[PDB]
Amino acid sequence: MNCGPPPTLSFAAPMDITLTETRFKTGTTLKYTCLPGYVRSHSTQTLTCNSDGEWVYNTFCIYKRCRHPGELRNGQVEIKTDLSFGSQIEFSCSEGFFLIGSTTSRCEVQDRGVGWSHPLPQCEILEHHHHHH
Repeated sequence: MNCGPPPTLSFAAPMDITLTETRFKTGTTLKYTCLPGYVRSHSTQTLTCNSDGEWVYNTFCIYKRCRHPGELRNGQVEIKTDLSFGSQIEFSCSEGFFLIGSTTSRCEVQDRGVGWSHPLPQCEILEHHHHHH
């Protein structure tokens, strides 16, 4: 008695287990990894044949990024992690300006859909200038 060929997990992806097999019986256990974008949810990552007719398991890794704060006028938001919950993103005010507001920005989550705390800061010109006599 097998659980049937392992389905497709949109909330993960194969990591090993030579797919040269067809059955795995109960008690068996796969690997599976979590694509780039999942956050606070790490607690497991295995598919075991249960006594239901398929593979049971937890929702390890949960995809929930934060909407891009947008373009930093007179600046360059330090983005890279696609804004995955549980991250900090700095900023950078161009030459004739400096950073003010919060050089850091943490990715938070509220209810269900992630909830930014603060976006772009404030880029204001310095107190020194030589473009005019």
